[PDB]
Amino acid sequence: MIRAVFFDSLGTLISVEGAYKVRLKIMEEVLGDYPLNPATLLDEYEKLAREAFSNYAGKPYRPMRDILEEVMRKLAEKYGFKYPENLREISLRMACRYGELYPEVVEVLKSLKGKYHVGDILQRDTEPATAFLDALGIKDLFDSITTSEEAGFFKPHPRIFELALKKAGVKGEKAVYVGDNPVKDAGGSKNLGMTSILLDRKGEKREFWDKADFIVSDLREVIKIVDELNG
Ligand SMILES: [Cl-]
Repeated sequence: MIRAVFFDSLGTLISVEGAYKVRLKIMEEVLGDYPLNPATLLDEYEKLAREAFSNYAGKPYRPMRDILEEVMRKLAEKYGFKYPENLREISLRMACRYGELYPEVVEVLKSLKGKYHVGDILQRDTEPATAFLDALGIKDLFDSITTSEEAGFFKPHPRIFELALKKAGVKGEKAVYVGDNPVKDAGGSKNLGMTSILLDRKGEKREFWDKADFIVSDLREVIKIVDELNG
């Protein structure tokens, strides 16, 4: 039977408008009156971030805040603005202020928490990630929160999933993983026997549906999938 349901909250439960706005507001704060369009800085930042993290996939963990500060140092050098001090404080304040959940998230976590181990699996430094979940109001709705910093390796390394399963006290065949990227999950979670649910809210990942056991566009579908897997 299914006894655990794992999510990737900061990645499958944060609205796209909210996440973009958090990041835009960070760039606006970094730049102040410097004459660079914050949306261009954000685009360039995202590119470099993705690159830098690509170099780390599967590798031993390194604080992501350190990685993102190195990226921002390159952007400051590129565009000529002064490197912002206390970038991680700016980022945490903006996340807590403008972060926003998809509308059905709280209901789905509450409905599941009574009958399953409800877990979060996050590739984020544990301290800011947990503060963000606290600010979003959902930290205590999870039975467990597991991070790459705790596991010691970046996805798709499976250690993060192994640790999340240990916290739930079950082997992977008893668990579902809800994610939005079947790359970091299939190379890690499918090896452990977990059932993968791909969240594709706008039907834009059809070329990756084959790497998922189920596809949903609304998180309320997850409850039905698991209740039936158990019926
Ligand atoms: Cl982080």
